This record gives sequence, structure tokens and C-alpha cells, in this order.
Amino acid sequence: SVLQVLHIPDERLRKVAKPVEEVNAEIQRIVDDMFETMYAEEGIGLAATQVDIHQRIIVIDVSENRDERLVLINPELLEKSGETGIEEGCLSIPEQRALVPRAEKVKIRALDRDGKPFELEADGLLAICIQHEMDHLVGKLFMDYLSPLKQQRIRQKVEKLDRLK
Ligand SMILES: [Co+2]
Repeated sequence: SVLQVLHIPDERLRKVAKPVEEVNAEIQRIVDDMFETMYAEEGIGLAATQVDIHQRIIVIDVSENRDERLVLINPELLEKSGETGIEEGCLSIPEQRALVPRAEKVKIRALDRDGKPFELEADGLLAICIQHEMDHLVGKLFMDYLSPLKQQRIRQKVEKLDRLK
């Protein structure tokens, strides 16, 4: 099922997700509905906070063929290095993009859809996406790295887009 994605300035986007206690059938259904939502909204990542599920669950697919499902449940950053940035967008900040500073490379550990622990070293786009999604789980949005003026402008633009419906 396609779930509703929250848009700024919704305060639910600022909530800190709790760790998933056990990866059971219910959590698998949430992961599957998150992928269906992410692909329906044409995105490359989605954090459960964005669909009002306040648990540490992230789905990502940065592949060209849209057939490489990455699940991060209870992710933890182990190492990072370098700096980079691209003009990021966000399904919760429709049609707005901005360059934000990110680590170039990261190493994380997390649980997959079967509840199995794994480690992943990422660079390039994947590293940026993992950082963006992990920020959503602690109530942080990419606009938070921008100047207060730019945050104001981005919020005003999104409210206008939504008003027009
Ligand atoms: Co986002």
C-alpha cells in the first residue's frame, strides 16, 4: 500500500524514532509499504518518520534499474570520511533542492528485512542518501544545514505548493 508522506512544516517530521524491537511480520509489512511508497513518489530513499511511523526503518534504492532494495533497520554509523555535497531533494520538501555538506564515505551496520545484521561501506550517491535518511530518523531535515533565511523561503514555497493542491 502507498502511504501518505508528510510535508514540512509538520512537527511529526521532527520526532526521534525509537529502535525497532524485533524484525517480525509487521515490520516486514512496513518495509514493503515503504518501498511501494518510495517508488510511487519517484524517490530513492524513505525513512519511516516521513510516513508517520516513528521507528528506525529506512528503505533505499539508488540503482539505475530500480531493482536493488536496501533496508536499514536500526542503523548505526561506524566510520565516515571526507566531505562532499550535491543538491539534495526530499519527498517531505517537495520540489525544493539545495546543496548540503555530507561525508563522502560512510560505513554503517544495520539489520536487513530478515532481521540479519550486516555492514555496508558506501561512497558517492549511496553514502549521501544513507546520511539523509539517517538524519530523518532523528528529526533532522536537509534544510537544517541551510541559513535561517533559506529555511524560511523553502518552507514558504512548500506551503504555497500544497495550498494550490
Ligand atoms: Co528526505
